Parts: sequence; structure tokens; C-alpha cells
Amino acid sequence: QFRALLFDVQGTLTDFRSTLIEHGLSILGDRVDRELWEELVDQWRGCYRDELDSLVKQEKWRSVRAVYRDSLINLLAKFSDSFCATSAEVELLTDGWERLRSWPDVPSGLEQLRSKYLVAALTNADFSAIVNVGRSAKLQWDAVLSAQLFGAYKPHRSTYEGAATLLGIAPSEILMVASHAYDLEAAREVGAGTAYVRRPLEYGPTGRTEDVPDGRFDFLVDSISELADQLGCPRLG
Amino acid sequence: QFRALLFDVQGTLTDFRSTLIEHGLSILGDRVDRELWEELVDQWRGCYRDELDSLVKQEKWRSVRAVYRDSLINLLAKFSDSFCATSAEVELLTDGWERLRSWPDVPSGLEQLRSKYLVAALTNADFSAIVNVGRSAKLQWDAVLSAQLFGAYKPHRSTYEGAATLLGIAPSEILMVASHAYDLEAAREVGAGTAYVRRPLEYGPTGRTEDVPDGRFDFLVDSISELADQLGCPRLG
Repeated sequence: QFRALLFDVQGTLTDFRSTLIEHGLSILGDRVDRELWEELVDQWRGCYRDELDSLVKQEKWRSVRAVYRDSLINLLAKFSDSFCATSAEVELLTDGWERLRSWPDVPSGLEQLRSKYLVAALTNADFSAIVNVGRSAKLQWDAVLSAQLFGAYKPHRSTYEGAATLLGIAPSEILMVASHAYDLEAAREVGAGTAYVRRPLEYGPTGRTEDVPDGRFDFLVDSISELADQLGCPRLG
Repeated sequence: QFRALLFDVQGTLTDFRSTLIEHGLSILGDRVDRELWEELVDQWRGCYRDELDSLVKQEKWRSVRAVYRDSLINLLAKFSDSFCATSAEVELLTDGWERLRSWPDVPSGLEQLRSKYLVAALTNADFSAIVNVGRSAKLQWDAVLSAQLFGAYKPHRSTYEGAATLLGIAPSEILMVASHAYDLEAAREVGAGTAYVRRPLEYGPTGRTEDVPDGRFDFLVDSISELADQLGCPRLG
């Protein structure tokens, strides 16, 4: 069936929200409260995807770190009555995105898959960012692929097809793995397999995610270890 | 001093000659004698080098797999009196270059360096080839980089500069590691440190290797683990 598994990373494998909440509360200290900062974090994620959505239609690529920084600065202006931050603090706050921890199933799941499949990241994050998160989130890849290599973000066909060309495999022999349906739907359009990972805590203990029904994608799992089971990979020691 | 180590792979970390000799004898069996096959492998490697030297001068890039395949077809014609190969066998023999075994020091040496440094591959081999070599050679990277990503082979400055921009690290904070002096000299020009790894068996128990004196490059070692020691990395368990 498949030769390689292509992974979305942010949210799919990493809990970005907990880190950005705790990191921002560490940096800003007594100057911001949980509900103020949590509301900021949630609008920040929206601003990034809205800018990335705009860039895809326009067929342009830019530093994704710069996207995060630009949208944070815009949000800090909105909240300028409540608190402020220096340029250095804006840099440290923006760095939170590159210190993500992975969900607890991920490292054992990724290793268990490596016995039958090549495992690569295909991320919209900049190349250096995914390399950096790899250390804090304990990710170990066969290859790292980023929108920066292709000059185009997912859901663009160029990213999935370029990933397949670089890997030397037909798109039909890629299983694409993601906790975001848009990413899986685009991969299906190039012939790739689809595997959805439910992440109920991706947007916090409250706040819900897509209750995906069975049969929309080829697999629907609650962990990478579970996906590995269904792909004929044995459990580790 | 250094944030990342950039590794050449073929030869520096992998014994391509032992691999291709035993790989060919497995495919061809009794139809060729070992000493004859050894002569083809040594000329095959020579063809590959002469071809890459000319493509570098012309500033062109082409699939390195096709370089191996086209040069093999020429040598099979030259040796056609002694043995022959089917079209399928030509593909299998060319696959040997994507199944290289690593020198015995390398896997633990790479692991020991990961405690303090980012480790990435930078090879002239195509992207799919270096991914496959990671399994056969048991290499574990933070990132994998290929001349295919840049449309230019080492020693072109664009390859070292592209790697630095992809990893987000200043070339002065990159240590280049190789058993080939051309590669280290070119990285020195871009601003990186240099580490020469002596591989006397790279071209066989017979044949010869390069002369590097002490003080020509920043480090001169006999194994990756020695390099890690000289870089302040604690030993493994």
C-alpha cells in the first residue's frame, strides 16, 4: 500500500497551545492574566491561518516565523490598553512556537512506524522551525520537508507532489497524516492516502475540534501508536 | 562555537566500496568473479567522480541516480565478454548506492554529538537516495539536505549557503565534516569550520587515500566519536 507517511506537525503531533500559554505567562508575569493571555493565543492562531490562507490564493510564500511575529505585533496593539511588550519580549514570545512539546503518544508511535515505513514531516513552518521543534517535541524523522523548500504552502498541490518527487515515490504511495481535514482533503486530490488524528485538547481543555465520522478518511485514530497498529506495525518493547 | 554539524555522507560516513562489492556479488552470483567485480566498482566510482567534476564546472545539476545508472550501462558493455545483466538487474545493481553501510564508529558517534549539536546531512546524492542510505547505514539526522534541493553540487558555495539558510544558522556556526578535502576547503570559503575524517579503506585495502597534515583543517580525527570528544561531547552509556 504505502511507502511513506507524511506528517502534519503543529497540532497533529505538537501541543502548541499549552506551550504558548505557559511560555507567555512566564515571560509577561503578573502583567497578564490567564483568560487575557489565552484569548490572545487563540486569536494569534487564527491570524496565522488567515494570513496563510491569503498567501495560498495569491500563490506567494514568506517566512512563517515572520507571519507569527507580524500577527502577534498586531494583536499586542489591540491589547495596548491592558499591557505592553518590548521588542525583545516579542521575540521571546514568538519563539514559543519553536519549543512545542509533542502529545505523549507521538515519539513511541513514530518509532513504531519506522519499522515498515519511511516517516517524513511536511510542514508549513519554516525549515529551521521544524528542525528546532524536533528537539523539544522529541521528533525523529527520515526527512524534514517544509513549505520553504517548495515556495508554497499546503493545501497547494505543489507541496504534496514535490514531497513525493523528492522522496522518489508516487503520491499514491504516501499516507498523509494530520489532525486538520483541509490538509487531508488536498492530499486526497493528488492521490495520497488519508489518516486523521483526533486531538481533543488541540484547542484547549474547552473548545472542540472536528468530530470526524468514520469513512471520511482511510483511517481515523486517537494516537500515532494506534495508526501504527492498523498499518501492521508491531508494538515496541 | 558551533550550533550544527554538516556531514558529507558517501565515504565520510559510509563504506560504499564494500557495500557495492557484496551487493553486486549477491545479485550476480557465479556469473562474475570477485576480483573482476571489484574492478568494475572501482571504475564505476571513478566515472561518477569525473562526471560530477565536469557538471560542477559547467554549473549543471542532474539526477545522481541517473549518473550511476548511465555509467553502469557503459561498464557492463565494456565487461560484456565476462558477464551480462538484465534490465531489471541493472536497476538492482544501481540500487546498491542507496543501501550503503556505515563505518562502525558512525552511528554511536552521531548519537553522541546530538546532545550538544544539530546534525544534518549535506550530500550530492539525490534526496531519495540519502533518505534510503539513512536506513541501511543507521544514520539519524535532525535534517537531510541534498544537492537536488539547490540545483547545484558541492563544492558550489550555493550548497553550503543554502544549507545555512535552511537550518537558520550562521555559516560561522557550522562545522563541516568530510573525508574529502575539496568539500572542506569550499566550506571554509563560505565561513564554516572544518573537520577532516581519515578513511584509509575508502578506496579499498589496496589503492590510496589523501594526505592531510595536522593544522590544515580545524579538526583531524580517525572517527566521528573522536571528533565528538574534541568538541566537548560527553561519552554515551
